[PDB]
Amino acid sequence: VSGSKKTVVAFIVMPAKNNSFTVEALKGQAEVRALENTVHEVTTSIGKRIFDHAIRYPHNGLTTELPTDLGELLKSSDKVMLKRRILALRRPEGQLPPIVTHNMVDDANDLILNKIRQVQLFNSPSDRVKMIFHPEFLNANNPILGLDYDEFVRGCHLGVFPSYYEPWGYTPAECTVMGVPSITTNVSGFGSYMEDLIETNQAKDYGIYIVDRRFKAPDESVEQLVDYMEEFVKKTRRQRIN
Amino acid sequence: VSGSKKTVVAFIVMPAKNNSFTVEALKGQAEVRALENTVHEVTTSIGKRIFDHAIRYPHNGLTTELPTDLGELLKSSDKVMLKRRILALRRPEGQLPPIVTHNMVDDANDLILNKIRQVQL
Amino acid sequence: SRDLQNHLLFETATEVANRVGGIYSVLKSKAPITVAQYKDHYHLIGPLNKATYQNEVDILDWKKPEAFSDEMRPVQHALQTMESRGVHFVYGRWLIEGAPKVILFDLDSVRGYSNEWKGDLWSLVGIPSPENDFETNDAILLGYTVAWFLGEVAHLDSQHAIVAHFHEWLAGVALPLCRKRRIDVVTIFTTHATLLGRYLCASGDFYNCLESVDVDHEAGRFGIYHRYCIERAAAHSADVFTTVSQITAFEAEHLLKRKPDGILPNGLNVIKFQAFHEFQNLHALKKEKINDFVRGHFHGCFDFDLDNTLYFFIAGRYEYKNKGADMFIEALARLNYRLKVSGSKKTVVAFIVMPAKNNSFTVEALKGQAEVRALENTVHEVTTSIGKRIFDHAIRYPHNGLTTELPTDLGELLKSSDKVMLKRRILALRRPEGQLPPIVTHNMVDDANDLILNKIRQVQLFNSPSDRVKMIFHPEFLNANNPILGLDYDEFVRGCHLGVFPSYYEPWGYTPAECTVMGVPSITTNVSGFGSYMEDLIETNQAKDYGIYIVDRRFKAPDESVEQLVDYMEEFVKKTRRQRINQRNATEALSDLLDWKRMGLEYVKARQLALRRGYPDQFRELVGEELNDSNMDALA
Ligand SMILES: O=c1ccn([C@@H]2O[C@H](COP(=O)(O)O)[C@@H](O)[C@H]2O)c(=O)[nH]1
Ligand SMILES: O=c1ccn([C@@H]2O[C@H](COP(=O)(O)O)[C@@H](O)[C@H]2O)c(=O)[nH]1
Ligand SMILES: O=P(O)(O)OC[C@H]1O[C@H](O)[C@H](O)[C@@H](O)[C@@H]1O
Ligand SMILES: [Ba+2]
Ligand SMILES: [Ba+2]
Repeated sequence: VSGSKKTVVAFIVMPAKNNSFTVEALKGQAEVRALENTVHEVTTSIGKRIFDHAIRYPHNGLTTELPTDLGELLKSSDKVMLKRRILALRRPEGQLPPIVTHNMVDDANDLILNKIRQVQLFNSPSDRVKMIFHPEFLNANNPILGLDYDEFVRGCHLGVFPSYYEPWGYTPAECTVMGVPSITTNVSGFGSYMEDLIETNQAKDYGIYIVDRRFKAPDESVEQLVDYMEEFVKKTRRQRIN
Repeated sequence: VSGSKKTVVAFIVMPAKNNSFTVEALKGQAEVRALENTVHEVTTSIGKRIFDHAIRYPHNGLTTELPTDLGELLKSSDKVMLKRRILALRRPEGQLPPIVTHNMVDDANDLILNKIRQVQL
Repeated sequence: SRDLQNHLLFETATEVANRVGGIYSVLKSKAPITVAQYKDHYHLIGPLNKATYQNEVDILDWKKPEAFSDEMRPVQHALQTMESRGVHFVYGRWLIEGAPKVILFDLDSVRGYSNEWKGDLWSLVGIPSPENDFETNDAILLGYTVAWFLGEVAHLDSQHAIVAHFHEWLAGVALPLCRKRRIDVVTIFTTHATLLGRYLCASGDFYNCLESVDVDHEAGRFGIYHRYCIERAAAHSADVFTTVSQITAFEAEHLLKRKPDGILPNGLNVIKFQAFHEFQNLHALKKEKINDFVRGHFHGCFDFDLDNTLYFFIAGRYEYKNKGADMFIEALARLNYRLKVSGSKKTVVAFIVMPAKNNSFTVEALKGQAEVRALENTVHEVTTSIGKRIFDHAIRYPHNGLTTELPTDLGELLKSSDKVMLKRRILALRRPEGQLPPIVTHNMVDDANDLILNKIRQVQLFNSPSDRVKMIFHPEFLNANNPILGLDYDEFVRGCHLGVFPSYYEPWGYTPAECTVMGVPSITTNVSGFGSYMEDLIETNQAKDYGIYIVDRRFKAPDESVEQLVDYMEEFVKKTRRQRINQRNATEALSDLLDWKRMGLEYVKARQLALRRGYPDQFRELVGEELNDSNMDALA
């Protein structure tokens, strides 16, 4: 609606019975690797040629200090192999970037997945919000995403843990310690404790977003949460950092 | 005379009383390295740019699979560096490259030099 | 009659399309901030540099009807009025950020009028002019051409109120001509130094007795009377009179005999970062390169640990006394004793970057960095063999009788070949018995007579292993094209820890100012332009926590100044990394105060107090009343 150019990848890290990773997410990553490797070879070839031109100038009728036409740097067998890499990257007609990383055991009756489909966030070029459900605890040995949970946390921009029953919740707290801003509910123990210690409108400048899940309807809550989420998506880099 | 395009570089490795390498020769090799290195910083940016184009095509309106204008790959901050490198390499007006890599002790009497000098190589 | 709101601005100095001094860079960085306000109401004026202007100036067609708008037509007519006299001049734009619009008068197309004007000044003001002085002649020619210009515009344009800013005694010839000819513009004069101030400091006690010096006797003593006259006139003839700093403002009152209305401090075009803390990361990176250099320079004499070494620099024009190298080298010799006495575990490399007559780097320097490269390469070759071997052990375990997960014994990873080449490498580093890491990186034209090398010798700093203070003198401006320390000056400064500029005559000095902007702490003096300005904005014990150390060179014996400087250096050395980091963040905060985006409001207060004295009523009409007259700070 607002015509925003931002995007939001949104991750779900929760353990669910599974048979390890999908051959799609594994093959995918491997194919992106092959491309980088190839880009390295091709930039090495460029380097030789850039460098040679640079050394030989002005001699042998070179008129410019630098190459000016990309055909001097990029060649036949270069473009040939590079395209092969782009080819093996492209996915089947109208096939769309999954919402699971793993082969679920009971994908049919899975609440998270069933909810996503019900909301129809299937990751389409037009969707400004993407969904990736990782049904496994994060460990830096996992072949598609080699991060330990906490490392990942450091990497993310915002932590959304809109709880109903959560007597403390280390999750939003850990998050706060790694200096990541979080959305938590006033019915979560942590959220409760933080709601008290600072005035509520202030706590938004401290990345502590408390949603009212108590003195508000289960559809006023959801709106307050989007009021938060969308406020965050408005912030600049300068603002995100500070 | 035969208008050959070939070249012979001819070494003479024979000990003689010297004062180590000339500041020349030494500068020489260092300036060529600053180029070598910079050209690697650059190729690396280019690497990013090729990779990004290659990753997203056909989307965002990339009609060619690979970049086509050199300009898509080479920013002026790149150019400006490589241009500085190339200036550092430029010999003074009319100074040809040296017949010797050392400060000789008795340069004016050296049998070999005086001989190269005589045949004007 | 004339509108003070929509008003024009005309800035004039010598240093316009040509770099002739410190003035050049002030105007250059200021354009961005001024053009953003005036847009095309702002015009700069200077002499046409026949040689180098072809590069600097974006030459434009001033004849077009599009070349201006409607309200900016008075210029169009007044420019052709000069072409209707045969006066050649180049118009267009300066190829710098903010793209300011320039009028650069060719003084060749006005040369014949000299003998008429040279006498005219001798009768109108009373200024003698020996014509051997290529420079005073070129100043008069400018003064008059500019007056002949500004007079013809104040007549043509009657809507805008016109303001004329003049920088230095060279471009201030036209200022008494704005008084006696009584043109209807407002004039400001800014002097960046005093002609007397320079010459008096060349031999000598300046700051204690310039209250009691005969202004007329000294100018004739140095043969700089004919020059001093144009400066003296210019200071009084102008509505507003200003220097760049407090300490200069004080000396201009006694040597140019008039109190300044205020201060126009030298701001900078501060480059800013998305991340505030990028400057911290930047340091990290640059320091790594200084290290790279330092290893090369102490090769085979490497006893100290870098992760516990503090770079210190001095830098700028070679003016041994004025810049205070003498105090820097003295103090350093002292600090070295202290550190030895106090049994400190720290070291201090102290660079000195001042251009001197040299025949380029020494074979030593080169070989040094050449060898450290070869080591580095061989090391790298060795570690991939190791890598091959660690990896294989990793992937084989527990098979083939590997009891441990990883290798346990180095002999598994290092082989004979690896050990041999490494050892050969280290031998290349190792230096002749009792040779010491040099105090200099270049072959000097006159090493015996060099002042800096004398001093370093006299205090016996030779980078002996037992000295806590080492000294390197790089007698040449930095530059990323360097073989040995390939950095641009600014990149160096970031990478440092403490700039140390104990000046004795410095009207301003951007050297410590740039320093702070990059987030590096600096020692300076209460007699420095910037130094005095800084002891003004902060309480002194407060200022130390902002990385600004001010040495009193004004109410103290030179020896005590020296001792106080040692103190600051000692105070700093003792800091922990946490503390050093914090204080660097602190000093960066100060950055904004030295920005044109703030030092530039002072050029606003100076401009409006010129629009206060020139048309005293129309301003009293516009604001509602008249405000205090005798100050720049009293007006706003
Ligand atoms: O991939 C993960 C995700 C979470 N946790 C940890 O497991 C706990 C689960 O959160 P909760 O169920 O206690 O809220 C948290 O404290 C968090 O630190 C992990 O070790 N790995
Ligand atoms: O290696 C250097 C040292 C200084 N400077 C610059 O030259 C000027 C000399 O200092 P000063 O004499 O103007 O104080 C300073 O503005 C400084 O930025 C350089 O460009 N390179
Ligand atoms: O040079 P020093 O004062 O020891 O500063 C050392 C510090 O430099 C910067 O702040 C870097 O970002 C830090 O990683 C490093 O610890
Ligand atoms: Ba305006
Ligand atoms: Ba004060």
